Amino acid sequence: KPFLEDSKYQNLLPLFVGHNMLLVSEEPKVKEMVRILRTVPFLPLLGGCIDDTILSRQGFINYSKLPSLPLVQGELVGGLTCLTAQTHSLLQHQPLQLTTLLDQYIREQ
Amino acid sequence: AAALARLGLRPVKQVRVQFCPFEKNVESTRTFLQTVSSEKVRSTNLNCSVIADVRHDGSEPCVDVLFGDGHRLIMRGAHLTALEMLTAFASHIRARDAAGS
Amino acid sequence: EALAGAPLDNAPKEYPPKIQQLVQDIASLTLLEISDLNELLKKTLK
Amino acid sequence: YPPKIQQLVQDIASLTLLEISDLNELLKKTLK
Amino acid sequence: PPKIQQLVQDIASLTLLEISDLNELLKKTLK
Amino acid sequence: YPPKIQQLVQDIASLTLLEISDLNELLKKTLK
Amino acid sequence: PPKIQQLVQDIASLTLLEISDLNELLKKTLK
Amino acid sequence: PPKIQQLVQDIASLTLLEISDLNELLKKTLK
Repeated sequence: KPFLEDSKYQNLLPLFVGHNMLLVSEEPKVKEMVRILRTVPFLPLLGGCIDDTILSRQGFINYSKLPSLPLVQGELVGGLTCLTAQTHSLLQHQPLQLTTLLDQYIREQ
Repeated sequence: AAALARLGLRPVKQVRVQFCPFEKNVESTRTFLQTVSSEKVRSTNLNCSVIADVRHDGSEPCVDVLFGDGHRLIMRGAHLTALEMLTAFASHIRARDAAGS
Repeated sequence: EALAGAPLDNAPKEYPPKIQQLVQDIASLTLLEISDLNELLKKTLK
Repeated sequence: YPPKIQQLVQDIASLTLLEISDLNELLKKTLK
Repeated sequence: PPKIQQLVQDIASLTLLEISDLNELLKKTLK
Repeated sequence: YPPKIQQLVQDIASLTLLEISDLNELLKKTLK
Repeated sequence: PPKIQQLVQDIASLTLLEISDLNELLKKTLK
Repeated sequence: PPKIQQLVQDIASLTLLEISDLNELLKKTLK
């Protein structure tokens, strides 16, 4: 508690009433930890701090459900093509309509 | 823990512990959870489920106890001590057991 | 110097003010500058 | 290559996984 | 080009509500 | 009807086939 | 080709009521 | 409208060998 008061983790003080234990890893392994903790129904997850961001129990649950960072990095890259294809698709109706008409002409013959 | 283990959890079906760990009035509820979550207390009845619900809604802590007879015991630890809740919890066990048998 | 508290589950979605400044900057820049920015970002992230 | 463009490169990579998701959600909604 | 550059200024200047109206004409009227 | 997109719409109709092809090439190739 | 150039200009200039005639023929008369 | 009626006649009048040239522009020149 004296450590937390003088450090940046001042909002973690209420979480340390009574018996407490710390589950810490060099990298975020929330999804692995949660399923192991779910095996014990009476063990509570009081929250904590991930990457200098204090989160509650639901924050850890949401963090685990969030996809991996490399996939999230590519989502911004993936969205760039959507912006470019948006304007292109506006004028793409005419080529699609013309192709269908030509195909039907052969079928009727 | 020792006193509660002697009585046992035979007439208790499910114990639900709801509290917000970031609040300043949940210390008593957490102390109650520690006593109930003890191995000695839980070993008395393996059919009794102890559930700890952690929420960040700011609501006052509450403890819900469900017995085999269907009666519910609700103790609100916002202004109650751990010892008082344990005594009330023990008294209901000593009474619900007699009614069932 | 002190981390903000965890927002409530029932509270509406809230975004830190630091990100708000970045959002307005992106809209100001032209697509040609962003397209050159996008090319550098894709190689940098790899 | 422009100094202003180079500045945004550092900011985007520096943001954490949780912080990036907040930025990504806002940008898509603002564009639409 | 003197055409694509002016296009970018239009999207940025339009308000969030007016983007939907622009999209509707380009998505429904032109289809 | 903003006072900017109106000019762009009118320009497209006035463009010829050769000028349209060059305009479409920039979007498809230069920006991709 | 001149044939394609004529068609593109006509479609844009057609009114909303006139476009419906073209759409009806393709979806119904040709099917 | 007269513009659409002219387009239908031209397609049927073209021979099969000359049809391939028209279809090539749509699929390759425009794409």
